[PDB]
Amino acid sequence: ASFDAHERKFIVDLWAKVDVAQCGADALSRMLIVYPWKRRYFEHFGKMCNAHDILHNSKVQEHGKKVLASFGEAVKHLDNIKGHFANLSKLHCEKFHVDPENFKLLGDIIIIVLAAHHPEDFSVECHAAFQKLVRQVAAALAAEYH
Amino acid sequence: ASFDAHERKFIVDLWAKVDVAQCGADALSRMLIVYPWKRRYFEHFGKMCNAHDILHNSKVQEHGKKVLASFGEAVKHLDNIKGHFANLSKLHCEKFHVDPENFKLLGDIIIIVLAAHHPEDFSVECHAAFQKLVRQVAAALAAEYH
Amino acid sequence: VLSMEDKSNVKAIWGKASGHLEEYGAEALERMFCAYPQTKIYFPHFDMSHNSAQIRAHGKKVFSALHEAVNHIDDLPGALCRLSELHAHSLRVDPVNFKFLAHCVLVVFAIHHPSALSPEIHASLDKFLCAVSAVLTSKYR
Amino acid sequence: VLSMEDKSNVKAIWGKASGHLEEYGAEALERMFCAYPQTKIYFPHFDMSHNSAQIRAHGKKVFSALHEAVNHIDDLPGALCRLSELHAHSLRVDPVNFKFLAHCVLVVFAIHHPSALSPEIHASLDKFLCAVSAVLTSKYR
Ligand code: HEM
Ligand code: HEM
Ligand code: HEM
Ligand code: HEM
Repeated sequence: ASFDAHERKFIVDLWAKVDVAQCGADALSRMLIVYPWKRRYFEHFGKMCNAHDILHNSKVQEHGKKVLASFGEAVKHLDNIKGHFANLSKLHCEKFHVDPENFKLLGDIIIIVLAAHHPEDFSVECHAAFQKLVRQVAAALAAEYH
Repeated sequence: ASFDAHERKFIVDLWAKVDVAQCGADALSRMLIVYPWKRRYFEHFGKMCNAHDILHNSKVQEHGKKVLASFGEAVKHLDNIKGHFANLSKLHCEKFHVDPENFKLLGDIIIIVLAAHHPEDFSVECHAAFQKLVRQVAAALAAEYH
Repeated sequence: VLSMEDKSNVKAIWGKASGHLEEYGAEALERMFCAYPQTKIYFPHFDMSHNSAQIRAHGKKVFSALHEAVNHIDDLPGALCRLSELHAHSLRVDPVNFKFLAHCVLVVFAIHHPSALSPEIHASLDKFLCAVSAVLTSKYR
Repeated sequence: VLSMEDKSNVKAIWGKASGHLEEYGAEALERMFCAYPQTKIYFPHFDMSHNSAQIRAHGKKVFSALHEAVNHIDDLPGALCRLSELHAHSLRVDPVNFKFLAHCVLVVFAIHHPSALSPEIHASLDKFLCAVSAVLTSKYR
């Protein structure tokens, strides 16, 4: 479903306040601490044997910045989410072999990271607009698993 | 995703051979025998205490014909599934209070009923086109739960 | 299932919920209703307005049940049997909805206690809510 | 979990699969790969052509494992431990994929044995496959 003008104002106005470098590093560290098995997809980043290693691993920190920077391009393409992420869907399927069920779990972690960093902006209605965005980005990333 | 011409030919050519009255009664009876709790939504149909009752209940038989007749209108609106089922989504939400996760389970039963009735048409590739149709009809029926 | 570190992590974050069971419980239901509006099919009788008396009263009940589960974290199947039969048989609430609420509960803690809900505590609290969700689901099938 | 009627229903439908474990197993994997192509991420090494030697060999293995589970239907946790650790730890296969395969297994029986897979037998076989899926998932979390 397309974003109404109310949804569009919540998303666009909060994303202007987000520190994308910090929140992305936070979300990827949380994904690898809350789901420790998924480290399998990132073993080439080196030391990740426990939460302290993960939080000080710089390859994890930089990967998190790029992932959330990529998610943040959805805010400029709210009417074309499926079409914007088609190349990146195909790479997660054919190259990284990542189960498309995992896109929802990272999306749910991003919502928690945003809630913690912006407690007064993340109202019930702001949260609902962001959950709709994470649902659509997850679906778009799952869409070229042919 | 839109149906390609190959998908469209599988769906359109098999649906011309379907006995909608028989297959619908079969699918609703199977839904109430495989998931016996869902009888809660249909108690006004009367006797449903066991599988023999369900298979001889005429209100179940007729309801099954109408449900599969409704699903069969998707075959005429393959480019507009979401828009065709919007009124029927809103009725399942506001009137029948049905959890939208259940639309996938009936869709999976419809695939089994079709496989059993048309064993030589229901090829690996025909099955894949039908699973894509049941996925889209389920999503369209879940879409007006506001 | 839960480690001794998970159990102590969970008892620590939950002590911050003490004194705010109605407030935190009410906000987590308001978040579930707005972000996952399909969940309103189970509450056809409720006023769904903000800080509705019925939402306040249900929020207090859910969070009190979670408070008792933290106290009996060693035997969740025995602490939650009465609720397990209510959810899985009388209301027949589908398993996916429990995931939606556990997520709204994690957002409420993150909003009110950002620093307390560290990545390690987040990991433990997610694990505890999944376990609570599985006892309320164990007889739904 | 499974009733004595479910167990005898399951042993009856499965006797029709006898002599066709490679054929039925191969068709159920071909159906999963085509109807749920996301499942191909787990099999990057396989030739995915029809009646590929690798698909035939894996189809025989999955159906043989299900044959042993029907024989040990009273204690599925003990019959499937070796596979449980392989799936839930070494391959870390997500729980939703098990549902996709159990559905492709029900379609293969429906195609080859339409009359045998009556609504009551369908109900029992769905229940057995969910139980098998849960033993292969029990340590994934
Ligand atoms: C919000 C969802 C996601 C977004 C927007 C996202 C975005 C990205 C981006 C932009 C890249 C870099 C592509 C390149 O420049 O080559 C990437 C790589 C990768 N992603 Fe994701 N991703 C997401 C979710 C996930 C999830 C859930 C997993 C696994 C659990 C995952 C695993 C990977 C892996 C393994 C790589 C390759 C890393 C490397 O070798 O450098 N992604 N993703
Ligand atoms: C393929 C998916 C589905 C389709 C196309 C479908 C279609 C229909 C149709 C056409 C009606 C009649 C509407 C009217 O004329 O007033 C209806 C009613 C109903 N449906 Fe569905 N339905 C589907 C799935 C389900 C599921 C999964 C459930 C519950 C488990 C369900 C429960 C109901 C109930 C309770 C009614 C009202 C019955 C009555 O009082 O007569 N539906 N549906
Ligand atoms: C952490 C998970 C949950 C806990 C601890 C929980 C706890 C409770 C409790 C304590 C009650 C009241 C029981 C009583 O008054 O005797 C209850 C009732 C209820 N719960 Fe839940 N619940 C949970 C999840 C859910 C979810 C996910 C749904 C639906 C989306 C749900 C729907 C209901 C409903 C409909 C009632 C009856 C409401 C009423 O009319 O008062 N519950 N639950
Ligand atoms: C009824 C459910 C299942 C059963 C009984 C089953 C059984 C088996 C068996 C017997 C093996 C071979 C173990 C061995 O060779 O020692 C195996 C391997 C495997 N299974 Fe499954 N399996 C099931 C479901 C699934 C699903 C849903 C997936 C993925 C979508 C999956 C992916 C795999 C993979 C990737 C392997 C390793 C494949 C290889 O390279 O040979 N399995 N499973």
